[PDB]
Amino acid sequence: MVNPTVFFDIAVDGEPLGRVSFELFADKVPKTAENFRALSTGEKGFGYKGSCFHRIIPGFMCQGGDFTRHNGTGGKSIYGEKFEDENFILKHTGPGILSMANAGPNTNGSQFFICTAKTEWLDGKHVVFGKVKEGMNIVEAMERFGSRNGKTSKKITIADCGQLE
Amino acid sequence: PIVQNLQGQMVHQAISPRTLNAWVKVVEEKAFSPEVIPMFSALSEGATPQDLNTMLNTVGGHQAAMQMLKETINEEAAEWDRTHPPAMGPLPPGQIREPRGSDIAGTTSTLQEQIGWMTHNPPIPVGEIYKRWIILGLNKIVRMYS
Repeated sequence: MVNPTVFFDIAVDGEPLGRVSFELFADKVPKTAENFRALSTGEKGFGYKGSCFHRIIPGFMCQGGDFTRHNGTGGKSIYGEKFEDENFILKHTGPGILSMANAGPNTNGSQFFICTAKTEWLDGKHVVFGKVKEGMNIVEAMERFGSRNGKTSKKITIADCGQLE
Repeated sequence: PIVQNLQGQMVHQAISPRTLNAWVKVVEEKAFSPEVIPMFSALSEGATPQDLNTMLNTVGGHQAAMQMLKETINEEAAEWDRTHPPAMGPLPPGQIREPRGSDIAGTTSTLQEQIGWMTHNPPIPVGEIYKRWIILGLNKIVRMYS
C-alpha cells in the first residue's frame, strides 16, 4: 500500500490503556509520512518507543514525540535535523487528525499532535499528515489526563509502536 | 497607550498628540543631552511599541542618531531571539502567537497584537521590554554627542 499504517500501544503510569492506529498520507506528504513511519518502527535505531505525550490540552489535542528530552524541547527527524513544511494541502478538519508540531515555519522534527476537535486556526501552519484509523476512544481517554496548560496528571507513554497492514 | 481604567482592567487609548509634542520639544531643545533619557521614560508610560515608534519617528532631523538607535534596537532584538527559543506550537484556542524580537520592537507586529499582549492575563510586557532597548540606544547616542 502507498499509505502505511502504524500503531501506538499507550500506557498510563505503565498500565496498558489501548491501541491507536493511524493511516499515514504518504500519497500527499511522502517525506513527512516516512519520517513518522520510520520513527514508529525504530528502524534507524531511535524513535517513539518509550516516549511520552508531554502536553495534552483537553478539547484541543494530545502532543508527543520528543524522544530525546521528554518535554517539548527535543526531538529529531530521520533527516539529520529539522525539515521543511512539505505542504499544507490537508486541513485540521476534526478529531483524529495527526499533524506536525513545530516552533515556526520549516522546523519539523519528531513532535506531533493528535487533534481532538476541529482546529481550523492551525491550517497553513502545521503539516497534516495522517489520521487515526482505530482507537479514537483511546485518544479521548488520553485527554482525561491533560490540563489547560498541557501538563499531564499521569505519565502517558507509547509502550510500543510499529507498523501494521 | 495602555492605561489603567479606574473601574478595573487595562484599556488602550490612542497615542496622545500632547505627550508627543512634549517629547518633540524636549528633543529640539536639548541636543542629546543626558536629561533626555529620564524624560523619555517619563513620557512613555504605558506606551505600546507602536507608540514608542511614533515617538521616535517624529523627531525631525537627527537622522544619524535615529539610525544609530535603530541599529541598537535591531541588535537587541536579534539577541533576544537568540536567547529565547520559540515556544512549541500548536497554539491553543484563544491564544495569540508569542512575540519575537521584531514583534517587541513593533516592526513585525500589529497594534492589535501589541494590544493583546499587553492586556493579556498576565500582561506580556512588550512595551516595557522595548523601552529598555530604546534606553540602551539613547545611552549610546548621549555618549556620542555629549
